[PDB]
Amino acid sequence: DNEIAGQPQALQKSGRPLKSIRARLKGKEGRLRGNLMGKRVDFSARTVITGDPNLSLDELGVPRSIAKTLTYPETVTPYNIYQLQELVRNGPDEHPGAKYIIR
Amino acid sequence: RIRVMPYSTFRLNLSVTSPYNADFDGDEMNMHVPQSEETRAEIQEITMVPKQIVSPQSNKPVMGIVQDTLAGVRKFSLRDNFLTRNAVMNIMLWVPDWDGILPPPVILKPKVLWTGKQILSLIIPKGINLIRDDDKQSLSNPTDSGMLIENGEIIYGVVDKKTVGASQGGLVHTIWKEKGPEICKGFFNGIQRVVNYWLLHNGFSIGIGDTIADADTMKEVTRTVKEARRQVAECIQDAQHNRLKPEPGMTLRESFEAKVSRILNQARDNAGRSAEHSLKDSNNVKQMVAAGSKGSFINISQMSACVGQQIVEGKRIPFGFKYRTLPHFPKDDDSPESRGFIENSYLRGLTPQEFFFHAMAGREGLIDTAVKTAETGYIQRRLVKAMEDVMVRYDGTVRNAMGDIIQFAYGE
Amino acid sequence: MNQPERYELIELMGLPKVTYELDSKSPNAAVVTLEKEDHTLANMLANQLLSDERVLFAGYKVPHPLNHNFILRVQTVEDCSPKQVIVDAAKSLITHLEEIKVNFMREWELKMISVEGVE
Amino acid sequence: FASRHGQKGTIGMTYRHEDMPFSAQGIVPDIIINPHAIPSRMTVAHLVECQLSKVSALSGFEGDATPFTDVTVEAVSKLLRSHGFQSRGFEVMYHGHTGRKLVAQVFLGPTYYQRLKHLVDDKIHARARGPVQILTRQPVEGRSRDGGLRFGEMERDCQISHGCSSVLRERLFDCSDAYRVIVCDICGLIAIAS
Amino acid sequence: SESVLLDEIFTVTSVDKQKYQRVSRITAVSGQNDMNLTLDINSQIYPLEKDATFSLQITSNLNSPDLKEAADYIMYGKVYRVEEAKDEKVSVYVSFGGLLMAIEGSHRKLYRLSLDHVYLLLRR
Amino acid sequence: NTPIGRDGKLAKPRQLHNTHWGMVCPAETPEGQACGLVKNLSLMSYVSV
Amino acid sequence: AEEEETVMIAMSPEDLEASRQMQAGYEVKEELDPAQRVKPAPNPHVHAWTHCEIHPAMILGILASIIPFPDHNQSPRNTYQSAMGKQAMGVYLTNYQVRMDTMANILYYPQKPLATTRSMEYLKFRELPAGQNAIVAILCYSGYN
Amino acid sequence: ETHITIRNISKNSVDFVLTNTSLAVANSLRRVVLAEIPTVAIDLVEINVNTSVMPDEFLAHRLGMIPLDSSNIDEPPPVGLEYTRNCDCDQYCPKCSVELFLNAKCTGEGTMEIYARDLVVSSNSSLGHPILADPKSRGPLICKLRKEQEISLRCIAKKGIAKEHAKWSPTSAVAFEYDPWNKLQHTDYWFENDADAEWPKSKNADWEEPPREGEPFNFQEEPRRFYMDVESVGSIPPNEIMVQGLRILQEKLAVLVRDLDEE
Amino acid sequence: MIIPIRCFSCGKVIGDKWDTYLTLLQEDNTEGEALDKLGLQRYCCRRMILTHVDLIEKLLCYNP
Ligand SMILES: [Mg+2]
Ligand SMILES: [Zn+2]
Ligand SMILES: [Zn+2]
Repeated sequence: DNEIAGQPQALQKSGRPLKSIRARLKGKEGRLRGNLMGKRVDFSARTVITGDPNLSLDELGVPRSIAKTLTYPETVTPYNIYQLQELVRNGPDEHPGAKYIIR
Repeated sequence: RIRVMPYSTFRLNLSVTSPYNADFDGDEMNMHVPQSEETRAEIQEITMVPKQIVSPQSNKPVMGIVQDTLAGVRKFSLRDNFLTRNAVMNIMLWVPDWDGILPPPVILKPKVLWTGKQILSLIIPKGINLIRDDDKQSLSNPTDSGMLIENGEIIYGVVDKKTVGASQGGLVHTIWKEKGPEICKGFFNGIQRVVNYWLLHNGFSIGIGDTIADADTMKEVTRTVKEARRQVAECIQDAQHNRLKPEPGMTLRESFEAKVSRILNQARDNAGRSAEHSLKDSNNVKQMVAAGSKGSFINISQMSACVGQQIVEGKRIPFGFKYRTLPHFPKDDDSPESRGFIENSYLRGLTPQEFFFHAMAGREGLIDTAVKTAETGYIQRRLVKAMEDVMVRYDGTVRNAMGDIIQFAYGE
Repeated sequence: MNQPERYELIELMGLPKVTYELDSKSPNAAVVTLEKEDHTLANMLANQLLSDERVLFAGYKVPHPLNHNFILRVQTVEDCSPKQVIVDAAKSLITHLEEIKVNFMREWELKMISVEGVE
Repeated sequence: FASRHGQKGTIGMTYRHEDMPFSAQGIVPDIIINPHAIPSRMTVAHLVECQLSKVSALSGFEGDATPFTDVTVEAVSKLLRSHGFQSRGFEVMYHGHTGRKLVAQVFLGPTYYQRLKHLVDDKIHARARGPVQILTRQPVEGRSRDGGLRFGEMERDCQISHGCSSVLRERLFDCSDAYRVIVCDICGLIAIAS
Repeated sequence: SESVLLDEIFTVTSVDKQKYQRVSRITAVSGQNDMNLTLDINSQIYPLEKDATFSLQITSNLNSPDLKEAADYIMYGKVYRVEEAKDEKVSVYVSFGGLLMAIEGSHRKLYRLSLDHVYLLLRR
Repeated sequence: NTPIGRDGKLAKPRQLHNTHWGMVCPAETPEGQACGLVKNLSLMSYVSV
Repeated sequence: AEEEETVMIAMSPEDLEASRQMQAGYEVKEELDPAQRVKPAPNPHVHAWTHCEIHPAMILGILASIIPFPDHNQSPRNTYQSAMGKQAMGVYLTNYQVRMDTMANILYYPQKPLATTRSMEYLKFRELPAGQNAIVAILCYSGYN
Repeated sequence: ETHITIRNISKNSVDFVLTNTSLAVANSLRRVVLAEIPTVAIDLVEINVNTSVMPDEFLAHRLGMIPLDSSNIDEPPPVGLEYTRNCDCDQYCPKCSVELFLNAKCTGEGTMEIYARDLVVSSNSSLGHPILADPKSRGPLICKLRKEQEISLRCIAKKGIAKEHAKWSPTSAVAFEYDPWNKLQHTDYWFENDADAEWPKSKNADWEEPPREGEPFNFQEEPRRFYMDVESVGSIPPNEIMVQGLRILQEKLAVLVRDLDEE
Repeated sequence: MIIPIRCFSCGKVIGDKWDTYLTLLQEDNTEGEALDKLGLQRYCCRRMILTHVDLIEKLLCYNP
């Protein structure tokens, strides 16, 4: 407890509290409400929205720029092998393509 | 469901904008892609724009036809609008699931004509009934007043927000809920596709003319405003002879302030009510309103009639400095001709000694909008952080984390 | 950055310009899908195609202002064809165009003389 | 883009010259805003400006827009038909596809819009197994290269409403910190695992 | 199956023409004061003035040729709602997708009721 | 600025005061948070050396 | 600001002239004015004034004095444009080409606001516009706007 | 019969009137002329030295829009080059793209003003040569210079249609107005106090009726008689455009027939 | 910087029509109306030479 209400100081560099362990826990500006409650995450993205009158309701226009960077693993079914392969042979720079192959 | 267009923004569906309480002011929205094939299932079978068109918050719909497709419906569900055989055809290519059969024409006279209701009632499911019965309505029509559908065909009145918006017994509500999302989900695709297509070639728009009240009928506006000065004159001076009086709630100075903000507020309505009651029914902005699409009676009266008086903390423009509203006025000037209260509209429109009063009333709902932006959020988390605990157990009862039971029903 | 290629507006990416395919439902009626050419050719075979008594329907509509194409449905009903109805139309057009292409090349030089010359 | 009246706008589409309502003069709108961004946001100035800009048509007289002057709508209007147009801004308009006149009359009239900053190609963002902090081992912040996003407390409280045990678990203990450890059965603590 | 349902002459006494461009509801009154009829009809193509006289018909078919040719105005719409009030009598309200109908007379006519749409026929 | 700041933060001064007229300072502050905490000098404003 | 309290300013010379005429009884003539800013006539008491405001349009922000027809909006809209205006785009300095500077945004083709206020000659605004004049047309057309 | 009735002409525009024809065809002609009408324009610059004030990026976009002569165009091999995309040669070759030069320097100390004149084609009387809309001037303005600010540019034009970039259409606008009074009421005029009283009659209004009556209005009537008015840029003579309009509009209808009678 | 060349809405060339424009509103005592003498009947583009700022004379004087 850098400052246990006693007037210690705990100055390490330029007379500034010494980052204690209790500081990280209940910051804020740290865990608790930043590393345990609301965590960033991955496989996501965002951008400006626009209108379109021509999509079904449950439809969402996804720009290729993003589609070319997501996923979305998907195990190899015996139903896919042929279909799924075409994707790889295509490339990760061609929409109908892929990135990474897991073994 | 993604897919997949070009250009770098998220295209999404207008009728879905209400749930995201956010326009296209250059807003951002986040996308989270699932991975495992077991979540892909959750957000498909439970959470779906379709199975989410009716929140239980209110057991009422949360999405509906809004904006241009709505303004369009009115201006097209009118029985003044016939369709040339020439299309029809063209517009039949949305539905999107078309019988293939071309609808039996309503007019076999010299030209073959289709009513605007006809081909509209096409994109509504088959076998949904409605008896809207609005205010004044008679054995007669009497004049496209009300609304009423049968075997998925309308026959009565005119479509507006009253019926294709999140209304109680709303048409949107009524096919949802009979027979579930889809063709339900298609409803928004049909009307929001048919009509947009109609409107494309019908054109619609507004200019100033739509804001400038009749010259003759504007004389009578300025008459009922200056004729409410006399109604203050008989108050500014008659309550200097102690002949008010006051009561209740008090006080005496306040029960004066009252009998004025009352006369000023009501006196305005007269000027605005007359300004509209004198505007051709076919006047843009007035029809945009009748539809429901955007804006209201108080938006028209303020644009073409007057504007003030503006307020602030529940009391017309406050004094200070000294005993005066501003340095272009005497002292003890408890008159509207000064204390927040404009006589003109955003057409002439506003006068200096007025312009400011307006801006400083404006900067109140301009911070009261700065709060609801945060506070509203704070109070939200409170509840959650005390109700996460509860949930409905397989026994038919809602219980605490610890099992401590809070309800014996599912909600009584 | 995600701007579709403009040249991919005037060049069929191995896409069959025209495609003729019946429907079902409707009976004796097919649907044509011209690609990378629309909003001009289409409007004609309509406000003109509907002029042939042989016709009973005249589709025509671009599905999305991003894809540069458009469909066309024709029903008829009952004897032929309707691949023949639209061609009888197209033919009636090219020939109706020259009607004016000639009047133009005829009346041009004709009101070119009144503004002096000479020769 | 936005005018000088707080008509924050964004581009929705880019129609080529033919499609746009070429009418009848016949010019073509450079941009076209929607009529529902008027009556509710009462911003009758945006209108006025356009009726007046126009009037620096067959004049070029730089039309002053001075905050409080005698200059009125009814004034500029007279100045309008003065050049052959409609004393109110309007004009008839021909559709780009068909040639049909539009039933309604369009309020067509110049104005200047401001090219706002923060463009799109600077605001798009996409993550997917990107770098991560060293101390917490979760995803970095905006910029860099180039993740991640952010899944608020607010946000999570909403899965729970629907009821997605698995989505929830996926977007917190997998799609960010996929970490496994081995625990002793008596005193539950990190072991000497291999 | 000749199922004519109307063969009576009417006349116009009032016409609106109430802030609608096309369409206009008119009024009949014929026979023994107790007839009266009222309907919306495109006033762009087939206007009608006072003392327009000339009968109308309805039926539901279909095959005839003369009837088809005769008249200069034809419509088509279901009925949906036919109640009875004030000395038996029947009042029928037929809709033509927007444009509305109203008649007041007892059995004979009555071959109607049936809602199987109608086809209205106007000859001048 | 307007130190402060850390002494509210509900209304006062934010709100526009009749007093401002002139050296206005019209209606030109930031959207939310620091509304009316920042202000701008009118065109005629003259500050006392 | 504290000197105001003891003073009594006027708005427009016209108001002062009307008050001077009344001091001896002079027609008002309110049946000749046409659509305009209906002032508060005539003049409540107040026998003589002390100062009169130069022009009510100098009562404006530096950035808000660039907005056509300010006194005519709903107010709330006025607050905007100014804050957003700063986020405009255009030429900021005739010598940007020489100044090495991080993040700079200029305009290929800037233009004079067409309908502009007589208060920019001073804001040197016509010389380095943020604007660009665009044949705009308010139409409900398609559904993308 | 007829079909066209011209009025005035000039050197940049062609006012006339269509007769026996349908609305569709009208519009479909408006469109044609505004888009798919082959033309030359420059669509690639290589910069060597440029110490002027216009950036390279800014020059490309500007050097582009400056119109060029096209005349015949659709008539190879010479006096007309086919799209550089579907060419019998490789990459870029003078057989399907016209080379242009720009070697502007500075010999003064006052101020330079380089116009469209200073460019140099090749001498293959294509053309070719840009244009000089200005009256006895030298062409549209390109860039200004002070001291030593020579720029050296290699420009080559290709063939393209408006569709591909507004840069190509040799057509300014078009000005049609079928039914100038209000026969077919294809429009509902907004009042505001009195209809035929607020809206101005048009110069082209004095060529018809049907005022008086109360006929009442007709309906068997289709829109015929269209008052167009084509204006060109000055890139290619004032129609030209029109003439070459249908030539590649008929051939656009044909494409169709041939893809349906062969099989 | 310098006239746009080609108006924004139409195609009407305006690169040519300025070296001549400026030599009237300050050299012939004709009005803003004088441009009408340059074939500017449309709005349109004619608000092009009019609403323009000569940002190069005042930029060109930074010589390296
Ligand atoms: Mg808002
Ligand atoms: Zn080549
Ligand atoms: Zn132009």
